[PDB]
Amino acid sequence: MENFQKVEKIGEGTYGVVYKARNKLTGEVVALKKIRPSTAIREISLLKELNHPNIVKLLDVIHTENKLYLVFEFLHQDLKKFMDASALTGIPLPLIKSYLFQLLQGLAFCHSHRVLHRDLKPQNLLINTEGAIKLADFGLAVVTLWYRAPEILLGCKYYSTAVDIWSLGCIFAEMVTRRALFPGDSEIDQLFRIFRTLGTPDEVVWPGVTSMPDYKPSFPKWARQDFSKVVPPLDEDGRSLLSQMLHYDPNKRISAKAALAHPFFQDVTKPVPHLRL
Ligand SMILES: COc1ccc(C(=O)c2sc(Nc3ccc(S(N)(=O)=O)cc3)nc2N)cc1
Repeated sequence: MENFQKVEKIGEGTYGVVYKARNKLTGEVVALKKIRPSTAIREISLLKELNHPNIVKLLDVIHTENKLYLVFEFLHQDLKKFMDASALTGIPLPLIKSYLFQLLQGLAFCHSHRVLHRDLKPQNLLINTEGAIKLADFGLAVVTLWYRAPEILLGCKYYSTAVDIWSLGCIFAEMVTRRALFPGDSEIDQLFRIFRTLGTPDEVVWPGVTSMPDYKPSFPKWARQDFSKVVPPLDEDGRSLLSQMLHYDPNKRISAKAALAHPFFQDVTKPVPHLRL
């Protein structure tokens, strides 16, 4: 826009490009998403009133010249970069726990307001120097499939808040192990990597699963792998919480509110991360 001076391109989505920009008038530094539907913009305009310390603030929405611009408060680094920067040593557990706890608070908040994110991934989890982490780039009603809930992969038409809990569980596992939990390269490979680790779901653990749009009786039948092998460095409270975030049945999957009460968070604190900007 004319009112903004692009500083640098900082990312892209399957619908828009995000720039670090400076308000030529106020000088405020922001994240500006450019997108090339009044019902959607109404859904967007609503996100503006979503104020929570763990949700990136949407400052303005401008529809002009066949372009939709979303102006957000700017954070200095995303979790993917932080994880890559911390790959040799690993993010300390207290910080992992703090981040998970904060993201659950953000989700408990949007979910109580009937807002789903739908596409959580390290690249849209933003951190600052003060130890906070916030949910960014909410999704509206080469793409990464690594954090996709099984019900989405199986063709469910209606998503529930449980899809965000699944994504956050995959991210939690990744911070702990320093390796993506389910790194699929195709929808079926994604689905099958999930099955190989958690076991091929059936009617016992997931009532209705065999009646899902994309379920095939011909899916291979893999046995559930021992959880202690999945995220070895994680203590039992962490593994217990993770298993509840990764339940196959959306209705059995733990809620963000309930997860916040899990014993894993008994000793949660808010450490300062070492950020190289
Ligand atoms: C995938 O699509 C997205 C669309 C929009 C947003 C968004 O709201 C952002 S991105 C941002 N700053 C930032 C992001 C990454 C880095 S990095 N890579 O660590 O050097 C540094 C700064 N601040 C806000 N508020 C995030 C993702």
